[PDB]
Amino acid sequence: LSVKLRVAEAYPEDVGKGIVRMDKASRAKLGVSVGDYVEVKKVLSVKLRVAEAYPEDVGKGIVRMDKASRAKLGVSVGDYVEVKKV
Repeated sequence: LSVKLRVAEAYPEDVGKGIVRMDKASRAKLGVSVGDYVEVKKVLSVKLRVAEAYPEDVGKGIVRMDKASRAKLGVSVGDYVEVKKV
């Protein structure tokens, strides 16, 4: 019901959309559809909408999120976060 994925930066076109990009294997483990909310956690939590991974990122075990989201969580690029369906 929860997966751990490595934080990566958002593509500029995605900045400010409140989204997390993750690949189909990750969505399948969570049972989430594109557009559903997930909770992303280190110590604190943020809720972000699921979006599809870019082809180059598929299989890397990453979640792309923008700096506002990373700042709320106190996570750096490369840190793991827990992702869970809301």
